[PDB]
Amino acid sequence: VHLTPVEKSAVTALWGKVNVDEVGGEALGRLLVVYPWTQRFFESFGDLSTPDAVMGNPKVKAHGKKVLGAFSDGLAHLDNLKGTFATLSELHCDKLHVDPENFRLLGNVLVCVLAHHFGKEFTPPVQAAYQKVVAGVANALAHKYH
Amino acid sequence: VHLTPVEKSAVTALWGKVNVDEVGGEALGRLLVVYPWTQRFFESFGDLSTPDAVMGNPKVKAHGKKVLGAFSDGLAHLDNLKGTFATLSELHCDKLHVDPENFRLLGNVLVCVLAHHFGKEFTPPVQAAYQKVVAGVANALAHKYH
Amino acid sequence: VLSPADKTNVKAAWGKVGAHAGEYGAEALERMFLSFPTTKTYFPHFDLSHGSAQVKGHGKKVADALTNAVAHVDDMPNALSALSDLHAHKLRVDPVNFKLLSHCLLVTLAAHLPAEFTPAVHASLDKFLASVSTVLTSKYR
Amino acid sequence: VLSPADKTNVKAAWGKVGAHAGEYGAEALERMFLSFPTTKTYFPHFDLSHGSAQVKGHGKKVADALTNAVAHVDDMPNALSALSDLHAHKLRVDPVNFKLLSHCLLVTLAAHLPAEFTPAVHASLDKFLASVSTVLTSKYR
Ligand code: HEM
Ligand code: HEM
Ligand code: HEM
Ligand code: HEM
Repeated sequence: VHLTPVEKSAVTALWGKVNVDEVGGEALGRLLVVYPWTQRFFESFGDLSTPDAVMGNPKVKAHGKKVLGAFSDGLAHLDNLKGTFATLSELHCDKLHVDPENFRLLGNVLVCVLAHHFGKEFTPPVQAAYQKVVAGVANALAHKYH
Repeated sequence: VHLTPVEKSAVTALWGKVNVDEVGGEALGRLLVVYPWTQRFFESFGDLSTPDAVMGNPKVKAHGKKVLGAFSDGLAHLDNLKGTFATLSELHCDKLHVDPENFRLLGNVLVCVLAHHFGKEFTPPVQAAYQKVVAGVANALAHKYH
Repeated sequence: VLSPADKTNVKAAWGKVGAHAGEYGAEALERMFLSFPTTKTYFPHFDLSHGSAQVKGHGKKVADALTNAVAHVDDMPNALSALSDLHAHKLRVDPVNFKLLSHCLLVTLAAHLPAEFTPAVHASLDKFLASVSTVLTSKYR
Repeated sequence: VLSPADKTNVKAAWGKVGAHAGEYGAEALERMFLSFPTTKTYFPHFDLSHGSAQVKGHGKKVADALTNAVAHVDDMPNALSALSDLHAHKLRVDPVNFKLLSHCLLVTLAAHLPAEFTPAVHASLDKFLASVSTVLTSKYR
């Protein structure tokens, strides 16, 4: 996808404020809480019986950190998301067989998490810029299905 | 997408048997009957009040013929669907703003129409080959959104 | 919500399918596994090859659940309650997958019902399978 | 189907939103139009610019429909029946679009409810908006 300079500005400015040790875990956790079927892919993560257990689960936090790292890598290569996500696409599609709709869902949860954290700062135009980004990452991660 | 020689064989063999003046209209008609909201984009087509009216509507049949032509063009360029569909993508996405989910829906209706017409000849492996094709056309037609 | 005409159309397709329903359920599963490979992840312990007695047996189960839904069409939520619990709670079946199987079920009926599968009946069947799917994903907790 | 805990969570978010509900409905629409441009096709006669009195007025209407649904949560099908007819029959609103607005409504609540928008309440709100959406697309004929 192609972001305009204003959208790239909106995205980059906000991202520099993100706590990269926490936001990933918050997004992954909520994905598992809000869309329970996604828990199917994390049988080894332990206690996921309640929202509190999921959010405080050390493995969820650690894994979310890895997911966020990937979004950061994409934010750094917005004009080549496909190349950036090629390896993760093989993993999520060819090996894990995660339905691509869940890539869209995680991106949207991330958007909800950013809105929660930044409040009024996460304006409608800023959200729009971020939707282009998560749509881009989701499409890149799903390339192997195409 | 990439079809194997066996899948390309399954597809090409069946397609040569398709009546190209009728199958498009049947698919478009059913799309309008089964997914009524799609009628929103065809206000100028006239009587679409009943299934029979839709199926017998001359404009639906004529337009379906154009849609089928495009699928034929894609079947002829399976390794370059994006280039083949670039112009239609601008039209359906940038100008018409049709949600891409409907591209998937039309492809699936086409699959239902082919199954209806060929019966037992439209085997599970043959259907699988066709799903790769309509998924490919839908993804190509949606490229402008990506 | 299913209309009187939809209920009539579905009952009629059901009648025409007749005793083949079980075989057709298996065919729809096979079409789903070949067409949408991601769905195979839910059946790791099944031999999914053509002719598999496991797929054959399961097809009959799917068919029976669908006929139970048409026989209690005015109250599918209740009739399909236990199955909803199983697919959501225990199996964690991704909601997108119900659309995939519903499409394969439609394709199977179309390949077996030349006269029945009219545009109107096609629409009724689609609504019915969508209704069934809505119930089977209503238990997400 | 909404659980007792979900109904409680939704009612509580509703209470916290309070008299801002109307303004928030407008904000959610604005976010939807900017984020998902295809949705703008349904409002050709609306000025969709920021500050538009039309978007402001419509946001209040959307908000009122949602509060009517939460106030009659045990029977939304009935409460939202007229709106379902309008969106499906007259407007021909593509079902995919309900997911887009529901997401923008969640985003709006999240940007306005620091303490309320916990993972559990987020899940309850998502279920509620999904329930509302199911009713509003149930009238496809
Ligand atoms: C927005 C899309 C997503 C991104 C950017 C993403 C990113 C990542 C990253 C960076 C890893 C670690 C790979 C490594 O250790 O080398 C990974 C692993 C994994 N992801 Fe995701 N992911 C996404 C969505 C999903 C979804 C939606 C699911 C399932 C509901 C999923 C399930 C997994 C699992 C099961 C692993 C562990 C793989 C393993 O270690 O064997 N991912 N993901
Ligand atoms: C599988 C995807 C589809 C293909 C291959 C396709 C193909 C075509 C073709 C070849 C044309 C004629 C263009 C011309 O006259 O030069 C066209 C036009 C059009 N299509 Fe599609 N189409 C698809 C899906 C859709 C869907 C799902 C909708 C709406 C529900 C839609 C709405 C229209 C309309 C409104 C026009 C008329 C445009 C105009 O003449 O101004 N199309 N399409
Ligand atoms: C029209 C929709 C569907 C119907 C009517 C249906 C019905 C059934 C029935 C009757 C059973 C047996 C229940 C029991 O043994 O108590 C079952 C089990 C199961 N279903 Fe479905 N199902 C549907 C869709 C799906 C989908 C979409 C998936 C996954 C892609 C799925 C995956 C499974 C699995 C994995 C089992 C358990 C298999 C086993 O261990 O024996 N079902 N289903
Ligand atoms: C949470 C879901 C939604 C709710 C609660 C909702 C509610 C409403 C309400 C209360 C009205 C006014 C009804 C009247 O005047 O009698 C309305 C009208 C309308 N809605 Fe929605 N709606 C929803 C989703 C959508 C979506 C997703 C679209 C399209 C993308 C849409 C498009 C429209 C349009 C175009 C009108 C008529 C506008 C006009 O001409 O004034 N709605 N909606």
